[PDB]
Amino acid sequence: KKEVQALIAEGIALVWESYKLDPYVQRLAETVFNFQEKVDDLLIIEEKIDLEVRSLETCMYDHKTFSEILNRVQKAVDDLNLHSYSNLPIWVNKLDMEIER
Amino acid sequence: RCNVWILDGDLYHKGLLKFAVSAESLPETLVIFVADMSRPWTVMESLQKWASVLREHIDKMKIPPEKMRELERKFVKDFQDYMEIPVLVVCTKCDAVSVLEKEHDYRDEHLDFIQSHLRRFCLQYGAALIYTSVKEEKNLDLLYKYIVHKTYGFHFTTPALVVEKDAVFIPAGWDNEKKIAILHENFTTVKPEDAYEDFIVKPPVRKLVHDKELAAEDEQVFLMKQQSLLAKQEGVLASFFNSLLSK
Amino acid sequence: EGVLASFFNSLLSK
Amino acid sequence: KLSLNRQFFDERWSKHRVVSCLDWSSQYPELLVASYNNNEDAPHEPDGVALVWNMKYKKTTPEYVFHCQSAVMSATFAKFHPNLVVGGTYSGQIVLWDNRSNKRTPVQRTPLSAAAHTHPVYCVNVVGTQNAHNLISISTDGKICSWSLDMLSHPQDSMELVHKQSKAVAVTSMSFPVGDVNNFVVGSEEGSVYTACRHGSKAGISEMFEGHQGPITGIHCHAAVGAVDFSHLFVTSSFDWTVKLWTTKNNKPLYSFEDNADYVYDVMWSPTHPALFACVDGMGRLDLWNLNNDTEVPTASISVEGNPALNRVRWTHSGREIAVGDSEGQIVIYDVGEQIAVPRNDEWARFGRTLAEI
Amino acid sequence: PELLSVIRQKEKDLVLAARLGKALLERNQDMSRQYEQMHKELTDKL
Amino acid sequence: PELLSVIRQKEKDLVLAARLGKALLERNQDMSRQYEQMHKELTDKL
Amino acid sequence: QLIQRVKDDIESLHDKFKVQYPQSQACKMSHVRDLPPVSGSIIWAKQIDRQLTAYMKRVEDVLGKGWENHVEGQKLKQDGDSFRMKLNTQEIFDDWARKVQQRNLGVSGRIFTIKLKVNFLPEIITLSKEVRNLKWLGFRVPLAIVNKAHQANQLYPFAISLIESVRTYERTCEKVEERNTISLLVAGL
Repeated sequence: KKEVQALIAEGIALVWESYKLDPYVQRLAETVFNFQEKVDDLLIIEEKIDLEVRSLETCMYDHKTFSEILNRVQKAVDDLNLHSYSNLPIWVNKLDMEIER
Repeated sequence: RCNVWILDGDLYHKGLLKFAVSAESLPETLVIFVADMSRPWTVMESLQKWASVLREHIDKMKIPPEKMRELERKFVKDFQDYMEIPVLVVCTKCDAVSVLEKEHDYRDEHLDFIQSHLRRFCLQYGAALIYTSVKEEKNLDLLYKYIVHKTYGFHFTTPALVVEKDAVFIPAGWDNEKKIAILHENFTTVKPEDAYEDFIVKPPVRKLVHDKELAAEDEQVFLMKQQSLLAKQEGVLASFFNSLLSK
Repeated sequence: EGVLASFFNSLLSK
Repeated sequence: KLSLNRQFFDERWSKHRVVSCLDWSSQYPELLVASYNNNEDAPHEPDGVALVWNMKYKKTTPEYVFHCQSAVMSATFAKFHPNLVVGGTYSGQIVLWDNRSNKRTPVQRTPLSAAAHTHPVYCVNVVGTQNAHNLISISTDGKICSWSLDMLSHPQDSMELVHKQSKAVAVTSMSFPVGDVNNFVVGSEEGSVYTACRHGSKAGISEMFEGHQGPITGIHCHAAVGAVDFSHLFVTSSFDWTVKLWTTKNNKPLYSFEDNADYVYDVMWSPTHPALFACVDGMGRLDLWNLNNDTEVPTASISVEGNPALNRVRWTHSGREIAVGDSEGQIVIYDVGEQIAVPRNDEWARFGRTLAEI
Repeated sequence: PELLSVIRQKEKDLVLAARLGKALLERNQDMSRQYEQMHKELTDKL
Repeated sequence: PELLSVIRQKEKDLVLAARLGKALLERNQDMSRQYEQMHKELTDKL
Repeated sequence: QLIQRVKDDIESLHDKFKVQYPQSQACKMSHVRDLPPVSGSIIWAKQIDRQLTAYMKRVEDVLGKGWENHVEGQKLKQDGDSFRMKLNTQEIFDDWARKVQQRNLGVSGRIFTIKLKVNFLPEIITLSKEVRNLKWLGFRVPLAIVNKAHQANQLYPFAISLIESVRTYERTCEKVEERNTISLLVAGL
């Protein structure tokens, strides 16, 4: 969201006659598509993490079942790490405390 | 067989101590306090922490004052009668002294400092100090013999060793301020009365300081800001060449 | 930079 | 098919110790010397250990045991002195063990002076004829020293290895061609493979071979001898997840075999089959590549139990049995199947044709 | 003597090197400023 | 002897200053080269 | 089929890199072969990077030109770029250089010190190895570090000779002292 607000901040200064309008339209179009795609993936990725963390409450009290749930939660966090969504350490810590509870 | 009770380091489980020592089992119990020599800087802080915890535990027991004074008299009689409840301080990972020489530039003065501190604490609580190394298997048999002697009343014959840095052993009653004064002779920068923390420093471990939370501006404030924007629209070389110019 | 190079060459020769 | 034959492992000695090198004796093929490194946990135990195991008997314990003050990183039977076992050390000091003597301590030991080795000595080997032979040793500082087995106090010859005028070559492995006592090939930590000459007007490094983008772990020249002369070829195995076949003629890799998913630690040509070699991976996989049968996949593959990292591999002199040494220090021997080990009579011309295809 | 003549020749070389280096340093700084300024002109022109 | 010693010290100062001046000349040259390249490219684009 | 297989391969690479280097078997086996630790980490990351390059080239061959914007090549390219962003090892080299410059080790001084000691440490050798591998890895090592490593390499054999001579002399002294009878004869040596 920081980048898109920067690109939109760039566009407020331009006028329709600017020769920079050619590269700018492609940049704004491309970045906002990237913003939408990443957000859509995050809504799916966190739903998976939310379903798993609620699964810990109502799973059989055996170590392997508990490990399997956290293994699936760990893989989802690893994909978030690859995409580079910011503030991931702060967010996971909140997820860690709710898992700890 | 001697009951062994190891309490977890967090105070949250200190209330478990009521299931380790009771009024009937208090005199039979021997108290062991661990001191980590891989982390020497916290040793006295940990020792006053755990000793104070033990004092608080004995407070909740509500022993009769006559019985408590009887126990004190028995312990002190065992104390002064020494010739060449119980509390024993055991130092673990003393081999980490070898690390302290290479990583923190320690020397014999610092080791004299910490062991003089430990012997003064043992005098304060009337305890026996011993140095051990499970990695090097140092003083384990000496430990076992002293434990059996102080619990079952078995004999003991090993003398006090206070010359070696990482193998010090001091049975109860041996230590005294006059005897502790020998280490103060080795001091050349510090004094016995100097604070522990100022001389021996707790290292500032470089923990990963999580970065500041970068937050996107809200859409309303961002658009208000954009509306506001829219509406208002080398030396050392010179030193050398001066040096070769003056002459 | 002719004089500069000439002096530097002469000094390198020395 | 590869089949488990014998695990070799001592509770006191090999535990918590990786196998740094293996070697099979020439005259008593049942024997197998294996060196080991320092045990991290127990300082009281000797750093260097070398166990000579015996396949003939069923005894689990080693036939002989030796140890020395510093971690052994190379070990080799003196090829023309059956009573001897030479080994390097991390301290950079050849130690000679006599089996006849009752001393597990080395009987002789090289200096640690400038003339002798000082850096770790990962390559030691006896080269020459029975009438005259020398112990060549190469450290990780490029120093190669000729040594006589009789006397070790003084180096017979000392020279440094260098390329591009002054640049030290950190030799990590070394092999010799069969029957050649002057040319040899040494892999380097730099990833380059150097053909060097022991004596000559250009004594030292003779040629540089590029292509490996990680440190070289294991070099081995061709061992099988038959109608056709394939002495020039040699196989390297490197940390860049590859084995590479080279010839001394060509400055670039003849071929690259990478069906792995980790480092490759040791590769060795089979000593009876011309197109067969074996490479040991970090995932515990021992992979026999027969280049005549198929070239893009291992001909045979077997994984050790527990998936330990496999540091070394050594064929037996017969070629039927292959010993692999793991990080745990267990020396597991495998029996190579009949259809893989023994070659067809036309295997030599067949491998010549496959080389022609490359 | 001859050694004093060598002392003198070294002194001339020393002072020449001093003036040479000082002028070269100031010229380098001036040249960098000129490059940056005209770049700003030329990028603006483009 | 003392004359030779001061000769050695002045020679050390001389070689140091000469190397500094040569390095400054090289930096001057590099400034000229990047000046040439950038001026050619931006003006050629124009 | 081939793109699915390559996706499996890069997934395996992701699994290998997720297992941190000090826990990996590569770290232990690289320590075995005299490789220093920082160089080991950098080398490990470099090989994983090389393999990712190889797999992306496999995809490019499979799908031909324009694989960056293909239906199955787009996800491949995005994941590969994001992964290669984190395979960079510049931070490790920078941290090592900063730490070593902070230590500011050296060799200058008297050769002996007072039991007899040789003013030289084994750890100084590791720095030299840490330089050597790095010089091949393509990092520009600082000049002061290079000079320190060169001095360490130059003086290491002589330092070892002095240490070994001192140790042998001390043990010979102890042997002579345990038998006072031979002390008189060995006075000259």
